[PDB]
Amino acid sequence: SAITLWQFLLQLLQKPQNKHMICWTSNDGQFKLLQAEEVARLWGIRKNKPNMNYDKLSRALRYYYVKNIIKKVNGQKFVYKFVSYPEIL
Amino acid sequence: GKKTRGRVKIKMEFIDNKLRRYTTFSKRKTGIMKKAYELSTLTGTQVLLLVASETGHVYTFATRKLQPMITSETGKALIQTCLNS
Amino acid sequence: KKTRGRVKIKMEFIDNKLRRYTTFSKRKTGIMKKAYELSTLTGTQVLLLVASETGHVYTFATRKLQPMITSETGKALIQTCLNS
DNA sequence: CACAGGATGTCCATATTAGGACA
DNA sequence: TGTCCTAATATGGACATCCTGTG
Repeated sequence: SAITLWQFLLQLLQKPQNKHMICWTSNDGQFKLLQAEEVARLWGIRKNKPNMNYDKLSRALRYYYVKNIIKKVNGQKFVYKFVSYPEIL
Repeated sequence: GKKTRGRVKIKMEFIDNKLRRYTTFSKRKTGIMKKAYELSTLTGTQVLLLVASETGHVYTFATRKLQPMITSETGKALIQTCLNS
Repeated sequence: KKTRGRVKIKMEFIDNKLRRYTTFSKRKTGIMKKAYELSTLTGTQVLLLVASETGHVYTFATRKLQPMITSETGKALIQTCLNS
């Protein structure tokens, strides 16, 4: 059950059933958290972290910034992107 | 396999990664201060610990009699003098 | 089975003159080991000063903080603290 | 809000310590 | 101090939790 956010997030971006919650906003990696708080809800269920929310999840995302995995997209709300896509796969 | 790699052994040299280093600095400083207290109280002895953050914060633990060394004017200037040359 | 293992002792001043000492010497080598690991790994200034009941003072001080225990202004303030 | 970045805590799993007893 | 045996911890890695600050 060893999983990391970026893995989990991607796992959501490969399931169509999750398109109006989280969806690709481009073909070269960028994606958007349409229903941000929900993803958080689920991600806190995947890690068994009940009180999880976007204000905590995003913080993990921001840590990914310097770790060169996921960068924000200035301007576009809830939009992020993998930097080594589609390499990450 | 297991959920995490668990605690992993590291080379005892300088940490080039600004984040792994920063994280490690907290984790340790969190424990060393603990030891100081323990030793201090466990064997009832004076102990002065003084850790200076890579940024600027100066964490410190000091038993009563030593307190006057991070609380006194001279100490403060002395500690302060010891960090800009 | 063989040895009882590391006993979880209470964080209160040991009363057995002997044990105490035995602990003191071990934790000391250990904590100093730490001040070195912390110092080294993160490359941050660190000062450690421990003084036994005898009054023997032990110290660890990274390059920069050395003055804190070498200079007369410092070596003074110290002797001064271990008093009443 | 939505986003940045900092200090400190948490959980898993394993790398390091250090109480006893004895040299 | 120097080991041995053995349980008690400290703590890497990966976030989780709070928080201060900002347009």
